[PDB]
Amino acid sequence: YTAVQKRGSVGRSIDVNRYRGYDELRHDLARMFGIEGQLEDWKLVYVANAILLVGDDPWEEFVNCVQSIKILSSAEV
Repeated sequence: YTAVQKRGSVGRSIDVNRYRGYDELRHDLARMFGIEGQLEDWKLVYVANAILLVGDDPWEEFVNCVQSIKILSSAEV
């Protein structure tokens, strides 16, 4: 299972394989942190220890590589 953290919010743990792909994951995470509809452009990043943007890799490699997920503000990057 995989930590997701967002500053000022209590963190959550998800099992990424419960998703078909990135579109399901963005929605579900947006809802969970009471920011519905604000993750289509706030950055959704994950960590391999380099920090990368979620969505570039193939899904299948992503689920096998991801250790942590964060939701970063424009200000935290």
